[PDB]
Amino acid sequence: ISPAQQAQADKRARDAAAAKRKQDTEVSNAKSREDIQYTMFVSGLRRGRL
Amino acid sequence: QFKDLLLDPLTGDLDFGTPGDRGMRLALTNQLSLRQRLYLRFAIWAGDWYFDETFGFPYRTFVGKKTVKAVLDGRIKSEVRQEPDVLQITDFQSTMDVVSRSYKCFFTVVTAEGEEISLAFVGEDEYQYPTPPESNVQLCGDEGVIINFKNKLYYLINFRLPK
Repeated sequence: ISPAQQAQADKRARDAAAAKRKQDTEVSNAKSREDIQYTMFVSGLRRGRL
Repeated sequence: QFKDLLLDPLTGDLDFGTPGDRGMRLALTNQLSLRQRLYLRFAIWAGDWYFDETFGFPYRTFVGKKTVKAVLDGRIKSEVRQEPDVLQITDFQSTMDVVSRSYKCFFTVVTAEGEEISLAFVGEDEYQYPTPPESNVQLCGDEGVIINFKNKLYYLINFRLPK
């Protein structure tokens, strides 16, 4: 081994850890606000569901 | 048979009655009770009554929006059947005018009539307790026993002679 790899393993750990902070954070705030209400329109639309 | 204060069908205020018998009245006949139970249920807009957010009708969904007549009729016809004593709905003439943008429907509802279970809480009693005798009648007899016999004799004397 050499210090050049220690400066490389850190990059592998840092970037990978950054992924959770993105995905894991978004779900946290999405659950911290109950005002938003999602809806889905499966068929229905043109028969007066407009 | 749901009892409640009577609401005047003509004005909407409490039915205090005619000027000769002014007072307060309770809805007794099932017809009158159901009438006002439907009237209040349809007159209160959904969510506008405090202490109960789920009561009322959601007029805001339809009024002011381009809506399909068929969808509205279903909701109108569904709210009626929430009462447990509704037998059926006979006819339904839903019509819509596009010029004035008004909508007006007609229909009738059929409901039976029940019994009163108990009169203890309402007014009168159904029994016929006896009346105490008067004077020395009890210990010595009654004169009516003579009067009825005399009348029977007189009517029998009347019968035999042809008339």
